Amino acid sequence: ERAAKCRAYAKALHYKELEFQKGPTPAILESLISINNKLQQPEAAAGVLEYAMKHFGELEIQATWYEKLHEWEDALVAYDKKMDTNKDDPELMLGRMRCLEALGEWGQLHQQCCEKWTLVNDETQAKMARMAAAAAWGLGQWDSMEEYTCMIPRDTHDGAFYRAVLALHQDLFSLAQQCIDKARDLLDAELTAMAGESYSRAYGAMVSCHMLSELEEVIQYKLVPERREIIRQIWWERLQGCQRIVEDWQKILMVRSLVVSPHEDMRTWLKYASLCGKSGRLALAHKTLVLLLGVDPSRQLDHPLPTVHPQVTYAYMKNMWKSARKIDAFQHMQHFVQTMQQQAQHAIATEDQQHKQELHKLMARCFLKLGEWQLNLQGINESTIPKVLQYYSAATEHDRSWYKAWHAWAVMNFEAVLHYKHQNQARDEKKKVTEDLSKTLLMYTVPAVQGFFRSISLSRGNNLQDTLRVLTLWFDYGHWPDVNEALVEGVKAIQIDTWLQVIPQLIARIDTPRPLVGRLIHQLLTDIGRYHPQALIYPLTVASKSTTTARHNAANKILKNMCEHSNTLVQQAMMVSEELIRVAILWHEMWHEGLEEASRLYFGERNVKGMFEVLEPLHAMMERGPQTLKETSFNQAYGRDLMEAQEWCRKYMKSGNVKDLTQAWDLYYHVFRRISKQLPQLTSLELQYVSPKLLMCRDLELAVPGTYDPNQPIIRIQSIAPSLQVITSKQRPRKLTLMGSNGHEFVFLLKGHEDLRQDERVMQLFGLVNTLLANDPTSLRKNLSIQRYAVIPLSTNSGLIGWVPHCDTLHALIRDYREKKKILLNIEHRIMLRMAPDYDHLTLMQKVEVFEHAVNNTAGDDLAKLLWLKSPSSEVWFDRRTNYTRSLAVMSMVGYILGLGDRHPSNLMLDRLSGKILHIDFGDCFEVAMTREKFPEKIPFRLTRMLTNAMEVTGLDGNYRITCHTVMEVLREHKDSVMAVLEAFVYDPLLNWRLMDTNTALNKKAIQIINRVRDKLTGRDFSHDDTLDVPTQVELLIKQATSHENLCQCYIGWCPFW
Amino acid sequence: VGSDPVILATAGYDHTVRFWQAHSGICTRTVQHQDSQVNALEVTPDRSMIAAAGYQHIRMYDLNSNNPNPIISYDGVNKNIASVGFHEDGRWMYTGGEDCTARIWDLRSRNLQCQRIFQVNAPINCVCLHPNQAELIVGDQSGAIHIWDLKTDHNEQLIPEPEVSITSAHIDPDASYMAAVNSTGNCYVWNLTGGIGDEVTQLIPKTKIPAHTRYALQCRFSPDSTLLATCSADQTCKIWRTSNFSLMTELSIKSGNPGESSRGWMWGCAFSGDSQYIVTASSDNLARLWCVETGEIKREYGGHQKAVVCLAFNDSV
Repeated sequence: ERAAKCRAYAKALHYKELEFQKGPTPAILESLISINNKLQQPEAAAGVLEYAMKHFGELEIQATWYEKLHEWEDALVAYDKKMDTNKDDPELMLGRMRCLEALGEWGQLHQQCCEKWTLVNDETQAKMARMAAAAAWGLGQWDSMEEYTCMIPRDTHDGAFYRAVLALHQDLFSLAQQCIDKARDLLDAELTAMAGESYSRAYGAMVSCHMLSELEEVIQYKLVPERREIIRQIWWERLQGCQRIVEDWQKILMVRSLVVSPHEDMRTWLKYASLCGKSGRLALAHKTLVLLLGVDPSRQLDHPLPTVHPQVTYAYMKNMWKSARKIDAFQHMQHFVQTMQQQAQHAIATEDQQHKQELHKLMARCFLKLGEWQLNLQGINESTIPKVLQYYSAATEHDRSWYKAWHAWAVMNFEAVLHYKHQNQARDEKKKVTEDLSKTLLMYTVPAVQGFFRSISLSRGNNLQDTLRVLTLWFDYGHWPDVNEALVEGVKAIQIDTWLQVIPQLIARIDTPRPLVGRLIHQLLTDIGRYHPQALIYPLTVASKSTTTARHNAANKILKNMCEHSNTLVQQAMMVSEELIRVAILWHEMWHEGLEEASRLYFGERNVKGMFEVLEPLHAMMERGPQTLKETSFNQAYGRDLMEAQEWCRKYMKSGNVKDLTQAWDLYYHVFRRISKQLPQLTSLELQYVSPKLLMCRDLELAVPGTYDPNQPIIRIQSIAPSLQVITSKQRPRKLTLMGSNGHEFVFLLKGHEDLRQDERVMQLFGLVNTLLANDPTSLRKNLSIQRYAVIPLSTNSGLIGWVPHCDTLHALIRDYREKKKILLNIEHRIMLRMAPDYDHLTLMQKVEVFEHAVNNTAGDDLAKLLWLKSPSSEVWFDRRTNYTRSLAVMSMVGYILGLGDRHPSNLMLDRLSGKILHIDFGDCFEVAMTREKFPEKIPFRLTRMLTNAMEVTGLDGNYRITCHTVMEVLREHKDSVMAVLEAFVYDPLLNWRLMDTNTALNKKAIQIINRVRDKLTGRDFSHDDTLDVPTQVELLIKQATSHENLCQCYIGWCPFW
Repeated sequence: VGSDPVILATAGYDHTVRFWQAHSGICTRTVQHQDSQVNALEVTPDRSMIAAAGYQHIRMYDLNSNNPNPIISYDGVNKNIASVGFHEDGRWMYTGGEDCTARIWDLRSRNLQCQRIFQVNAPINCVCLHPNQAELIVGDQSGAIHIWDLKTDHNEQLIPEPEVSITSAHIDPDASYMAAVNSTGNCYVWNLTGGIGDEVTQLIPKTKIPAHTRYALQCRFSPDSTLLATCSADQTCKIWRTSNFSLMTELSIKSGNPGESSRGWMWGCAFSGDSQYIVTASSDNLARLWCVETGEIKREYGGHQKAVVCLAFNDSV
């Protein structure tokens, strides 16, 4: 019954939205926030009001807009401005007051009511009473309250509520008990009207129902002497648990204030004041603490703070810091700690060993703040470094088992190392210089290593950053005896689990030329071999076949060692990966690319020595002979010609005649044409012809690729499906499908000539970003996540990609719609070329015209429209859309930080059941797409028109922008984690190749990229000199993503008009 | 086709440069301009040839000899050439490139490269030469206007509205006013300080006209100095008077039906000698002759299959 209730709204909204499409009136705009509210979708409705502001300043007192936005502090100082210019206006006065009640400014709300009482007409007076009652309640003026409560009718739920509160002050129980049950039904029947306040009083009825159950808990407290601890516990649990905003919680505590004073209840009121501080209502947070101190608004401003309650003072200090007065805050802290250690050492009689411990914990927190603040005021330099480290190590002592404490100490040492390094690079731009530096770096390196180790063991599960840092120090400096010792020590101490997280980063250094670092890497990998070998066999197998010799040597040494306990798993992994590389690119496809290349080098470039280097591995490949039926059937129809083509090539080698070499090419092009004709005649592959060894595979102990994790039972490769569908790209991926030992099937894209190492580390980054979103409460509340897939490299060319189910590319969905609707698929393109045959060569101005022409003669609604017709009902349509908007904004922001280029309509897809978005292909990363020569990107992410359309109407103001902020806020907070991960691949020795392609040392280049990322994560990504806060930077980006001047410049294939 | 007292020339995306006889609407001749759209057209002061600024070239076709193809090409610059401008003594030609250079070309010499280069930061949308022949006003995409002193090689720069691309700039024959027009749609007007004999040339700002809401594409002063015409993406040419900077006449090509797509942008205008008439370049494939006082459409020039982005107009004795 309630299930079918939202369906009606969801369907009504769809048409109501399409009505806004027809003509945006205030008539639709009003009847759209309302339906969005009943649909319990608050942030999407918030966007409707944003549009209402930005187009219709027509229900505008600027203070009514600030009121509707719940921006009470702006609305108050706007209602001041409007009032002192005009007269007394009984409308503005109530407006002015509503701000003061939602600010919880009872001091003035009671004042301003009594300051104007002849000017209260019987309309104005009726509203007046309700607010001046809570104002009196907030000031414990029960005389004033009762006089105002005698003014509010018993018919209003509000009236009946304030009677319940007044009887409870006066200890009348059965009176108040009735008043509650009557205030319920006068609100039960109230919300049936639904027209007064449809959500801010429906969520605010949950305020009242909470308050009315809490008032029934208060009636229990003042009447049952044994439910003291029990009620207080449910009061405390549903406080760390319960999330209700500042304003609501003023009221919630006011109920409890009847029964418990703040002094008996410090942990509650501090947590409350913590939240007022966290949300940014500082002057309110202050007033709470002031009350708890039993002294001090900052009034005796020159005096010491009172130690009286050490816990309260500490909060006050960080409030003061969070205010403006932060030199002051730093000073009061330095002194507070000095007091605390003396109140420990000397005042400890041995009986107080709980009080010693909690006090020692407080100090650790103070010591951390001191270090944090010192850096904020002074930065990192010669004078601050030893002082902060002192504060940090102090914190280390007082709470030996605190992650934060150990982390901060580690980081400070690490940044001390960096400070001196970066100082020395600065020195060299302009003997004893190195020797002092050696001792300086070592001084801070060993501690940093130790710190990061103790912090790693204090995390466990969440420590990617700390782990990666340990590797930075290891790979950078771990060949100095002292540093090495610390590492060996640490490696022993830390659980082995840790390193799995970091396996690709380690393997990347298998071949380290430094001997001391090499040893420990091999040592470690061997031990990660012993326990959970699954996590190593695929990557080690990749490494063991490597043109770079020292890589493959050292890989095999580990696999040798792994055989002595896991032999037939190693053997299986060896074989399965061999056969997959064979299947990835068949013998003829290898010959195809190798003859494009050799014809470019010889004919198109005049290079026989290059040409010879291309063909020689291919001829030598076949010199081993056919191994599969498909290898023979090739070798049959072509082999004869090729062996003889090589013959003529080697006749030239000793003669030099072009006529010896043209007879070779005459043979080469025979097979080349022949291959090309047969190429789109591979739409399927059969495992019995292509790799028999794989068909044969039954019940292996090798895990299904990238399914191993230690928490969960091993899914092994039970059997491989005998047929591989070949997707017809220019790369031609095979659709490989394995049966798991668990029952379920597992589908992969087996890819030839596609370096998947990049996508691998990118998938890693999403992992972390996923963690941080699961961890930030708001982000969890909204289910913000990245859809990721398995990435299993197999060599430089090849590798497997997890096939995500139920997804179709943007392109596919549009193709299908346009054909179904008999629209020519490529209509904008054809429109554009008809108008301007030279489109790509036009001035920006000229381009914009043609772009605009195309857009204005085509429907932008395709994606929106298809997503509607797809859905089996309207409430499923709605959720899918909520999901869509959210998931797209997640990847907008993350994508932007990563610098993820090339987001054309085949490179993002949509899961047709949830509506969530998926990015594939992480080739173009960092600014790469934008820095290129021909068709550079101007876009920070695709916020293309059909995407926008497919949102709600008011989309960009709604969920999209709000989600954008949230994601970005998470990113900026956790910048260090994100930077650790990126730095890991930017400085990865094997992956530096992506940024020398700006041509069509790298040390220098790498630095740039990372700066660019740091910039983005601090809002210094537009102006060097301004530091933009989140909502500003997001707004700049949406602006940028959306600029026609930008979009018209995109390579046509990217489809700027989609 | 140069022997005729009036020269009216039209180019755009259809790979032709067409010459019209102004008083009839009949097309005199067409000239093949393949492989690019034409960005700008200017007839040389001495009416000997017309220049076609395009993509990575300036091509120059003869007006005196009827029928051949280009006399002079200029190559080897990259990205578009947006503005052409000529010096009166016919030897110097000026260009503005997307390649962020103002280029002075020796027309009476054979080098395929140019005499001087002034490099700025953004692409240059327009170049025009102060009547005193000693200064090049250069307007770029960053929103800067550079006064290039062709004598000192000193540059001076000026930003009316920051971060917004300035699109065209012009300067009245008498040299009392300079106009610049930007992608916001504003028209900025400056007064000019006649310290010309000793080289000063100050600009003292007079007005910002909110000429349009869409991109302003060109501005031009009547030879009279009575009027300032303004062309826009809003499908309009707005003729402003220099006494009030009030609107006098509006020429438009709007649909007169709110559901018709924008039927073409107003890319260019040239006034007649007497300042009685104005010519109009449009994306609807037509050049138009208007009466300036009435806003009546006196003639329509209809030959091009694709859009028109250019005019050149000429009355000289």
